[PDB]
Amino acid sequence: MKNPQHDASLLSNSNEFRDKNVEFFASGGTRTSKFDKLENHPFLGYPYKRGVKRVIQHYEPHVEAGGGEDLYGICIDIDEFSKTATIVPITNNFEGYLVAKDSTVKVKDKLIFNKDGALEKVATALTDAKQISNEVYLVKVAVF
Amino acid sequence: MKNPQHDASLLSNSNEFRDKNVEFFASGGTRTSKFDKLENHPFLGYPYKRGVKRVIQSHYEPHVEAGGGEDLYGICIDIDEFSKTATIVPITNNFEGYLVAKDSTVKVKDKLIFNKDGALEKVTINATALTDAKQISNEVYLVKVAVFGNK
Amino acid sequence: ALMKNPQQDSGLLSNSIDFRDQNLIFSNSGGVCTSSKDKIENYPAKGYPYKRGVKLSFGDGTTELEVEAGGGDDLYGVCSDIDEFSGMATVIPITNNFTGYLTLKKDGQNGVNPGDKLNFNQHGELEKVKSVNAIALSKAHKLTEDLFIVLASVFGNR
Amino acid sequence: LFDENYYAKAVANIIGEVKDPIMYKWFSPDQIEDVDLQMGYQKTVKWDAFLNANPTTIANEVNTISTIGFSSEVVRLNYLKLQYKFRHLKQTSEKFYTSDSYIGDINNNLLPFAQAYKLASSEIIKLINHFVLTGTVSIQKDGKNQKRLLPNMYGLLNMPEQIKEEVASGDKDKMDKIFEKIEAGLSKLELGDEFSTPMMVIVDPATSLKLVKPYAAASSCEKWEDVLIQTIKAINNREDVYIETSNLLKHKILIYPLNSELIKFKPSKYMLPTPNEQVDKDSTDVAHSYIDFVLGGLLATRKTILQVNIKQS
Amino acid sequence: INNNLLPFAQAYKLASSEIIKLINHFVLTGTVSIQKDGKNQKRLLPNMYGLLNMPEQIKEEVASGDKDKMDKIFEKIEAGLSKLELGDEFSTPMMVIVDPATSLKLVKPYAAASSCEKWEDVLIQTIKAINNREDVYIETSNLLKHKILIYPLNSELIKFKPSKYMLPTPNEQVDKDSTDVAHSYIDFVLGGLLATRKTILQVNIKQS
Amino acid sequence: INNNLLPFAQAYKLASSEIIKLINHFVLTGTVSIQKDGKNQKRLLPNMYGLLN
Amino acid sequence: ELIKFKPSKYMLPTPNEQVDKDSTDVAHSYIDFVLGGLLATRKTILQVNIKQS
Amino acid sequence: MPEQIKEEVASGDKDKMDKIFEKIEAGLSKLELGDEFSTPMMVIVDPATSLKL
Amino acid sequence: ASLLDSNFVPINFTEFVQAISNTYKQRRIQFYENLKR
Repeated sequence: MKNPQHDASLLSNSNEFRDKNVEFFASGGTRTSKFDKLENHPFLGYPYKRGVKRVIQHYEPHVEAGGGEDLYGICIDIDEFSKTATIVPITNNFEGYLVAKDSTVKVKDKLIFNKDGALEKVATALTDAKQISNEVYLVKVAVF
Repeated sequence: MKNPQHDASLLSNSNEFRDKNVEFFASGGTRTSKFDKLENHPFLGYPYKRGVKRVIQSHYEPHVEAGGGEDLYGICIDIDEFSKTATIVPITNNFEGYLVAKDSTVKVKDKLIFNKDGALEKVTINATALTDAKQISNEVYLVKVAVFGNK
Repeated sequence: ALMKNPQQDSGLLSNSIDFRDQNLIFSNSGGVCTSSKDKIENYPAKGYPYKRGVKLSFGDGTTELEVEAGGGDDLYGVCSDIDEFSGMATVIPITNNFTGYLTLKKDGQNGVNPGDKLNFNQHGELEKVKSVNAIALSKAHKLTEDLFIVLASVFGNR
Repeated sequence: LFDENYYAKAVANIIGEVKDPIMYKWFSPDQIEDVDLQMGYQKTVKWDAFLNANPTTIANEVNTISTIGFSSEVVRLNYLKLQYKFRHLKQTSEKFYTSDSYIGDINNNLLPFAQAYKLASSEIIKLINHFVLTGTVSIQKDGKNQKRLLPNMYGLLNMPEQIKEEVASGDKDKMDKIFEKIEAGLSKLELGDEFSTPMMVIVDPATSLKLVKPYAAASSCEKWEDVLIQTIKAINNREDVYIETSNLLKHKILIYPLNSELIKFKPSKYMLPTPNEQVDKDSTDVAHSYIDFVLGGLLATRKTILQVNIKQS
Repeated sequence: INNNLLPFAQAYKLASSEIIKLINHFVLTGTVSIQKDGKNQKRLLPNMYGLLNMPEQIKEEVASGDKDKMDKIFEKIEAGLSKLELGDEFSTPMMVIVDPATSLKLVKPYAAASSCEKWEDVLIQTIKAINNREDVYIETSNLLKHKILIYPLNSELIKFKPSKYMLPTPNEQVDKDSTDVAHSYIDFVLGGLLATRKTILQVNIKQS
Repeated sequence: INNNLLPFAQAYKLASSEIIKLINHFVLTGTVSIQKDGKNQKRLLPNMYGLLN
Repeated sequence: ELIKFKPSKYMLPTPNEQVDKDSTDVAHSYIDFVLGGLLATRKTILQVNIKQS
Repeated sequence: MPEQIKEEVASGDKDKMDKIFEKIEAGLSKLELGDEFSTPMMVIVDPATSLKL
Repeated sequence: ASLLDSNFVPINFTEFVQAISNTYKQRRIQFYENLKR
């Protein structure tokens, strides 16, 4: 889920202070400002660290993983109990690690959100895509 | 014999706890339940660790001897030489343990049938081999099987 | 479905005022009429063979054998309960007769009536009729849109 | 209770004859703590912090500062309950088998309850020691047909996220290459601020035999064992180093500190063999008894165990 | 636990520990980075150096072919020690910093192999030969990597004049909102190492 | 909870409550059944009747 | 015993400490409230709906 | 609230108080209060139903 | 409450098991005390 380290078999060593931030449980952004707009929305699916789109149906509209013209924002945190997601509107810049389609994404590459909300090469890839799980790739991208 | 009684002059070193159960003297089964049916029967020959068939004829009560096929009656898991008796698990009761195999061709995942000599041979089906055939001594091969009946 | 107990919780309290037709839940493990002289085994579980026919499945050899949902000429027993924490499946050998609620195939379930002969398919589900003696004692009861249970008595091999 | 239960009285009388497990020599007294749980899991929570990006220089107008992230890891230790069943002679039937030299049936391998329980407990303790050492449960020398255990149940040899070194088949008889691999593993070891602690090294008889050869013309006085002790002292701050030999290990060397902060054993208080109240009785002279035991409960920190495997290909 | 939220005290303690680790790394190496590869380094102002990147010091390199030849390593160390220029302040204790691999190589018996002497003892004697039989201290740091650093512990040659606010200090500004999540800031000052020219010897062992 | 196992006292109390409900139903109706439809009745002995039958 | 209401002690509106203030005369305030906490036994409520079609 | 008694008065019978009362009586019969039947009852109605009553 | 104490008279199987566990713990403590590395 959001925190994959809950199912751990042994205690981690905290002596080292390098190569310690690129993980799925590192929510939020690398650099954050006080004057940032965050919106809480009900979500369906697993839109964590992925581009989100609004779907309107009777219930209120719900956000779900998506991209393209439908792209409404980026989800940076999820509360599972309330089934809510914190979203940065696309009108606000964001810097952090986001899900990439594959490992082909490299530095100085402009990226677009796909149907699943993952970043794919043609919104600038600051770093290289790093593998975390078997099918999970994270890339630091400055969205603006 | 199940327990060949021979006197020795020096003690045999026995400390390892692994590979110590696969032997001809280990009677019974690897896994046994309290609700398993055991029948004592007079025997002829030595049907120990083999499929036993009931042979019926001074007239005497029917006995059991090594055999199989359509005449298969049970499996002999223990023997008493003094009383000349054999403990038999009937074919209607499932059994898991090491039994005598015809040769070393039997391997894992092999369906096995009791032959006319009470030995398990590759292909009705009677048992499923769990381990490979292991040579205890000379031509004696023991294979772990889980008997379930007849097909 | 995939759990003996309801995975989701409930927002209501049970009335517990009637005594008729209260044993139709999927969590009703074991047999309806059980004998104290029944042989019961336990095996490692591969998948969810709960309330289904179970067959032996082996591996390369590094790990012990286990039981998986199945039937036909490879049927070994019937699963009646599962401990999820230990991943253990309770097995009643086919050499021991069993009577209880078992999963029925969702294909012609309406045609299943008391006295109809049944057999286990390749997925461990009972289906209307080979080599295993199983007789339905009631009609199919629907728990989910794809889950049906039937009271059956299995009394060995043909 | 002893007046009505002969088997309980026999167990109480014979429990003193069972030898202590050898796994106690592999841990310090403070490294072992009992937990009251027959079967289940225990959860421990640890908190960690990390730096998301480079720090932000405070110059002119600035309000977008780099963030420091936090995380919570949960370690779950699983405890499993296992049982064995053994046959013995009925208490009232012993007098019909009491020979001049012994009691029991040699022809049928039938034993009194006390002796049968003692032998079964010894075998179960050997199995428990093997499981503690290696992380696997098996009755075969090949190591195959292992019992499928629950996740988060590991031994000192199969603990993940630890330093692992391999000595090639062509260098299996080369103590210099073996010691080079040991040096690499020791350098890769990360003890942090808990370095001031004794160390424990466990080797097989082959390594024990090889360790007494002179260090290399070879050194006249110092030996490979002395060189290894000095090397380990260099990293543990000249603390004690205890070397042990175990026949269970084969072509494997295990190095780990004896500190409860890094590695701890929290076994169940019912881990050791315990008789069961149920006794199977019949109309014959043979009865059955059950022994229960519990497995699981080894906890360790990442990158604190060195495991060197010398391939014998 | 689910939302990775801590009390202010524990959060501040962990952040301060991380910042202190980063400060120690910067002091030792002369660089600021959070990657083990040493890339994406923060751009720093001039006249901001550490013990490993101070200019006009003695630099020696041991070849890759001699990566496991302590004789060659000691030859390079002796060459660097000879090239050292302590001036009139030579009579002073000396300090050496090595990586754990270098320490494990040093604790080897001196070399056919000899007895009653070690490479550490040989190094101490060699350093004493230039420091006029003064104290020699040896330390092991995991931050180094195939590097040996030798420098005198004299205030007349190398001096650390750090800011009084170098260590982490909380900020008065605390971001508050209508929710239960707050934010806090920690400040720290970097810089302040001075060394005279040609008084620090650094030996790097090549791998490739 | 996961295996639906109860202490003997609570299990006995619940079973006794169910049995008393069945006994009351039998006394009132003259038939023994566990179905709302009233079918699958247990066959009883002659001269065994309820107030309704 | 049949229907119970166990609401939060903060269910009713409660002011929040955070107040938004700017250089102008307009300020903002926040109010919190908690929802949920109704329990009822099965088949104990009768709901009669009259269709208006 | 789920698993409760729900009755629907037909659209053409919305003006028939006798039909509404028949539906209410059916729901009341379908109610199951158990052994806690001896308790006060509460009924909430719309203004139109109050006028019709 | 350990089997080492002769005056300890167990009442039931639960007490017997508790005494066995206490005896095992005391035996481990005694072994660690006697051990001289």
